[PDB]
Amino acid sequence: MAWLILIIAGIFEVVWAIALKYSNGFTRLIPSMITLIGMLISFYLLSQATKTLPIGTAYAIWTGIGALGAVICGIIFFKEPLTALRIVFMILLLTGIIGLKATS
Amino acid sequence: MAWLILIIAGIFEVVWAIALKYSNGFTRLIPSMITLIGMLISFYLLSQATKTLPIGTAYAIWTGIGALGAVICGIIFFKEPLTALRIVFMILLLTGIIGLKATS
Amino acid sequence: SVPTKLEVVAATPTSLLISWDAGHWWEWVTYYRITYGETGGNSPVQEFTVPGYSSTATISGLKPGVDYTITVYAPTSDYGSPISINYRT
Amino acid sequence: PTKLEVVAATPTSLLISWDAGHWWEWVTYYRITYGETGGNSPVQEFTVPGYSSTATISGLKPGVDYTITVYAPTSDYGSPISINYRT
Repeated sequence: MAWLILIIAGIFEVVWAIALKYSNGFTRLIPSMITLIGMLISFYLLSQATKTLPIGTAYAIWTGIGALGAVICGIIFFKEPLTALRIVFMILLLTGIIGLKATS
Repeated sequence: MAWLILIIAGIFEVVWAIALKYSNGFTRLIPSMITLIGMLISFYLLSQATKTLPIGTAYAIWTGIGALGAVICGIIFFKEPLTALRIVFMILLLTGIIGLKATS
Repeated sequence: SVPTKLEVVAATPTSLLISWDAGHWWEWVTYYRITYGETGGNSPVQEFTVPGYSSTATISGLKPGVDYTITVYAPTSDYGSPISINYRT
Repeated sequence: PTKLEVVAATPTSLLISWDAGHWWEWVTYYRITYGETGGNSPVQEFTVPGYSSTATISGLKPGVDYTITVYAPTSDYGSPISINYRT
């Protein structure tokens, strides 16, 4: 369960990360709202997951889901350049996450 | 000097990570309080160093300090597991994170 | 681009109920700032703000018979030009 | 928490206080419930931020015996404190 909460927290991490830039100086309502919500959810879920999971693993996997989703969305919705370097980095990230969950 | 405030933002990242661990799911006041203030220090200190510096290297070093210090202070403070598999997959996850942030 | 269509919905010798067109959902701002003052030349205007989800605003405490200028601003100059009207109470 | 006193009281309201502890025992919010000591109904409940050690129960019927309890966020702390009191 705590791992599923971590996954969802990273998802919301990237949602509020993108909604932040879609807000202006925190001045576009609908983006800003989404940022404020996505934050409050994300961190809350993090605070829940950290109750049962070690803080290093939890922080790392939360950050990693955030970054992996950030790059996935950047490529797909932002015309971002897809390097083979980026592919090997994504592979390293997923390998780390999966192995960490498998060494529980 | 903008490098140094980036280092300090990365340190406050670890600070609020450890405080969030201590807050037992955001229930113990003071850890929670340390978690919230230490957050927007880190988020603020970053945006300043991010002004001078390249966003990629800045984010890579920021989350690198954050995650590595989280793992280290976790195995220290909370006697979190120090396995060879855990350090290996943590290395993989952190290198993937740092690489994806050094690119984008 | 925002806001649009500033007009006095209702009016009384002392109060004016004004409204505007916040725009499309992607144009909605987090707040508007409203400024009302004697259309003459006394610079201490009166000012307040309104949450971005509100499209109307009431304005009390006006001297009867005077002509006031009323301005609505978005948070930043990004979104458009501030719009303003004149009205005698 | 501990030490649930009724600081002040009028016919229609009580002022209550409790000992939070110090520093590490503090919590982010306390939860105060209150209701007629007998008579079913439900109970009323509200929540106060964990930095304040006082609370104000209002809108009570005069002469009735209410019961008031204060809860920490979880049971992993210092157990729920409870008192009775007539207005």
